[PDB]
Amino acid sequence: PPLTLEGIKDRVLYVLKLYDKIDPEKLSVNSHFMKDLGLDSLDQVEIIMAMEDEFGFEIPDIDAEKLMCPQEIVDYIADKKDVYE
Amino acid sequence: KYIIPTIMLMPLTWLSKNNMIWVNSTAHSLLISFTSLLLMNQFGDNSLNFSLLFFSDSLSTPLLILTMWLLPLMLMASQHHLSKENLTRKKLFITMLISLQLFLIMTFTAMELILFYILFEATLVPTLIIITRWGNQTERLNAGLYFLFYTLAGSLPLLVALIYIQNTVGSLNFLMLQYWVQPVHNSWSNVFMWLACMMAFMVKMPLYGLHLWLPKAHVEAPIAGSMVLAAVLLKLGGYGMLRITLILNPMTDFMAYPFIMLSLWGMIMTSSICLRQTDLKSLIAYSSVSHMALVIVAILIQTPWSYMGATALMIAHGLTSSMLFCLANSNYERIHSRTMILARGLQTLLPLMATWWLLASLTNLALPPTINLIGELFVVMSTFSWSNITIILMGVNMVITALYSLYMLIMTQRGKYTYHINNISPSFTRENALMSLHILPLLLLTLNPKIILGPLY
Amino acid sequence: THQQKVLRLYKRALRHLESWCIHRDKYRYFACLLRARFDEHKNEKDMVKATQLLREAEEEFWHGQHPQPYIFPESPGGTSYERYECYKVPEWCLDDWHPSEKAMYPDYFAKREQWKKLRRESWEREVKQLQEETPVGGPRTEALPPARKQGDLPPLWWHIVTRPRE
Amino acid sequence: XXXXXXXXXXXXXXXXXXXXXXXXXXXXXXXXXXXXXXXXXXXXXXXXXXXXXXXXXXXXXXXXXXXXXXXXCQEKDVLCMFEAEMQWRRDYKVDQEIVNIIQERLKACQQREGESHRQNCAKELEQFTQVVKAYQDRYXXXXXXXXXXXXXXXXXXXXXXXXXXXXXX
Amino acid sequence: RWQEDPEPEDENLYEKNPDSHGYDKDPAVDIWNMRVVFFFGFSIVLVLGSTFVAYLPDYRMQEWARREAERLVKYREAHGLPIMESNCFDPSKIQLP
Amino acid sequence: TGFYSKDLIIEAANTSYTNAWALLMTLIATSFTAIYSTRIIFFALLGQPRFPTLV
Amino acid sequence: SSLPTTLDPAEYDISSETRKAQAERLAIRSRLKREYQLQYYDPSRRGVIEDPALVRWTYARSANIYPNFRPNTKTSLLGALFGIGPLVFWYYVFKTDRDRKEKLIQEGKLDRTFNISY
Repeated sequence: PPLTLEGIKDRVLYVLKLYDKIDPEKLSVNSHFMKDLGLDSLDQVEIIMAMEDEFGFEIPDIDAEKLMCPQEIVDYIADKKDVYE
Repeated sequence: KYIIPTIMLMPLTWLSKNNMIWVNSTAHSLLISFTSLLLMNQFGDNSLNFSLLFFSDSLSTPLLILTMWLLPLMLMASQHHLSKENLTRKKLFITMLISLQLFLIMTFTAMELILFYILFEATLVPTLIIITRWGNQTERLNAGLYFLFYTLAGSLPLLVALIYIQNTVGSLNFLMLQYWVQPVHNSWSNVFMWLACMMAFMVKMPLYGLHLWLPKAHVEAPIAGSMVLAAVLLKLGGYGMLRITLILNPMTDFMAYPFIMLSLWGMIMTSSICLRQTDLKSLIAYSSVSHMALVIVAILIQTPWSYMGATALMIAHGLTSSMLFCLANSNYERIHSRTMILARGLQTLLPLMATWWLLASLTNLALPPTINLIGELFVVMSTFSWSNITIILMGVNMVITALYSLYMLIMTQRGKYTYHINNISPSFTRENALMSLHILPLLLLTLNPKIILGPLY
Repeated sequence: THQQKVLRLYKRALRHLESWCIHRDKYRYFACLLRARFDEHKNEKDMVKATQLLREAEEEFWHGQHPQPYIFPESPGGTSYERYECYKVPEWCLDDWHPSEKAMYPDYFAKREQWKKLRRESWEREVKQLQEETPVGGPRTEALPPARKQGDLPPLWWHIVTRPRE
Repeated sequence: XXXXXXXXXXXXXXXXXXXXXXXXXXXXXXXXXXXXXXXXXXXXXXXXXXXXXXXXXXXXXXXXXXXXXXXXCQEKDVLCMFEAEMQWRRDYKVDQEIVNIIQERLKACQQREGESHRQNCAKELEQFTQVVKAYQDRYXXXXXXXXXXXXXXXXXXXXXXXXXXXXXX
Repeated sequence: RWQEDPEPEDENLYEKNPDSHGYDKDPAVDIWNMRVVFFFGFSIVLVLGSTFVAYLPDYRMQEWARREAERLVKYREAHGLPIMESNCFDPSKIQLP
Repeated sequence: TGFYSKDLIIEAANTSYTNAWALLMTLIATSFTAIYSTRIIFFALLGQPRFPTLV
Repeated sequence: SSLPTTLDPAEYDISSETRKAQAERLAIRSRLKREYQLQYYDPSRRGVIEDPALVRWTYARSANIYPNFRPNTKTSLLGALFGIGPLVFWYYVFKTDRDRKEKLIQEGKLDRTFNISY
């Protein structure tokens, strides 16, 4: 199945909103999970595991440290899967 | 009829202009190879006689046809190599290959032990010059020195052996004359008489001991992977073992019993080393020890079945191993280092060559009957009549023959080639021609190899 | 890198939990049980006890270590299509297209000539930019991003900025 | 023909007693495929036979008999032994193919009986044991590669062992 | 330092310049060599040559002995008593002692 | 069609002069057939869907 | 072969003097990487590069035959026991099989009735 740039912004946002750890008004698209959203150190690995399982689970531990912002996490997932031409 | 067309190939290269050369040397050798298949294939009840003994006849020699088949095939492979060198040296080189083939025609046709031996050693000098010059790697001189150190120290004992036999019993000369044969009574004086006749063909037919002669000649290759086919002809050049064991000493073969045992570990331990080695040419060089060890096991048993398998294996190895060296040539001309780990990846760059890789590697194994299965299966069935325990030793070899072919395939099937910027062009028209002209005669011998495995068949 | 050691052990614990359990509701129950274990001890600062707990974390993880782990999708190594469905023809093969055959689809050939011209002209600037960023003798582990990026072109892109896909 | 043993007579006749259904489907196809391409190939074979007309005679196999055996020619001589070596080799090539005919007779024994196989025949298995045993003890089978001089030594070795056994018993 | 030796050569054309070639230097001669005379030896010696490898050279009495054995089987069974094999080469020769 | 293949093997094997332990080992395997078949049904097919996808 | 548990999170120093040594590992790694990176991303290259680590790898196996093994110790004699040893081993296997076979031919016949081969 084909994946688009609008599809990556829709699937990741729906998975983040369903987590119930953060409010829908608190995190929109650019609000970082490290400080702005209000997530713990254990929650950062939990959110990364949930977002990977929804789309395509291929997230290494080395890239998990770089993945902090949801806008950057959507871009890193699109880069590895080679989505949106 | 085979005297003075190869000698007429000699002035052809010198007289022809600088623009041509390669066009004349190949075309005026392919029609000569056509005439060998036209005339030599005829046989009566027993061995014939074409002429008076300058060059004699054929008894069990379709191996002569193979040399005539490689008469243009060596010129096919050395095309990218020797393209930047001097034009006078090109004329000098082709004549040296012709001279090798000239003496090779002589050795197979001449049914002597005296005329055969001096022209068997007349193939040593041209190969020495071909190895020690145009060698791409350093320390090629060790490949040159040991080439004449191992061979001549074993073969000069033939002069003290062969002349000794003809001084006692008639003359060896005509061979079909030599049926005055008295049975050897197994004495201590006859011990070294048997050994001197064998040790000359224990070097060119590689055992477990005295086998270092072969891989050094292949690793320090004469030319990339082009003149290695002449060294394949030197492997099958030890066909005098078929004639010496049959005629000179049929009774005393108690001394053959340790030599089969020495070559039995020249099957397993020579195949074990051929698993980890880095050089792609050496992975053919050590595999060529084991396939030619099969003949040494066979001949010394002296059963009629072994001769059928051996004569098939001499032709089988001459077209399969040489084909593998052409694949090693195609990889070396692009990367310029024969490291197996570095040169990794087919189909991504070489799609058509990958199918030719299969038709050359799997022939080391016993495929649907080409000539290799027909060669091997008769030998294994001959060893059982010798002793029942042999197939336990022979069965391990059947496992590592798969570890020959598939390991050559897998290390080239792994699609990566990240560091490689070269090998952009797939293959030349002459490059794929080498892959066809080696494999299609093997494919034609699948149908009826009656005129291949023929010592009274 | 003690913070990385806690995160890597926790990431492995979650993806190994799914192999032991069967249903999704049971997976959530055991994950919250794991959250009760790790969050309670991370709150206070420990110098010796934190490393002692991490070495004790090897146990339980080793008692339940191999039930064949659920590496279901296209994961690096392991099982089930690690580097598969890959023809992966490099850019080196894309230059050696034969005449009277490379004429087919001219838009791909015309664009690639502009990409090659962009790389050949900017390589001298990339060598100066890449060669400029040096601490002393050799680099201190890491890539070299563009500092004075006026026009464009980072120092070192072709394989990184030209992947085959998947 | 003649040299081949063959079956005595082939039986089988159509019964068709139980049920009607659609008769025999194999026999209905046998009449169908007889005119479909079996008749066309028979017509093409007849057309090729008619187009032959004039044919070469070909005098078949050459005779060449006796020419004195190697046992008769006493003392080693190259002129005398050469024709004797050819005579022994020609017989050895024939004796190889004699076994092959009786080998194919045993192949016919297996098929033409099928169910019985071992219990019946009785003649083909007995004829095989009469020839192979004679081939094993006289025509090499233990004397390695073929040689005319070695065969005379092998025949003398069997004769000396038989004479020593007959005189004692 | 050698002051004469450092002069490396690395030139592999293959496709760059001749477009379609088997070997370097002169494209007109190359088509006549790599594609014509190589393939005439590929056609005559392999296809017209195959009618000489196994196809009708008679070959050491392989088909001759079949017609020879068949007439000898019927001869020594109808007229003779032993089945084609009994004693080899020596009928009542000179004894050993 | 399992009755025409598998069940004729088990019934014939019971009446033999051969080893009893070899027969008893095969009899556990005939009952073992039902467990792995349900590991395709109950685990992969039956129950709540466990396919991890947004769509 | 590994003896206890699979070594990955076991036996390590807790951020002591090893941290300075671990930082040195990346320094040499990047030093060989940067010279590789400079000789890769240029379009005017065309050709497989050397890499001296793999050249010395081939030299370690193919060469170093007589510069090495100049102290021929007792371990080399133990290697020679695995050398000549198996060749002399089959001498008491094949001969014992042959003397079993050859005695069965002469006294108490064991030869096959339908043996036309060999």
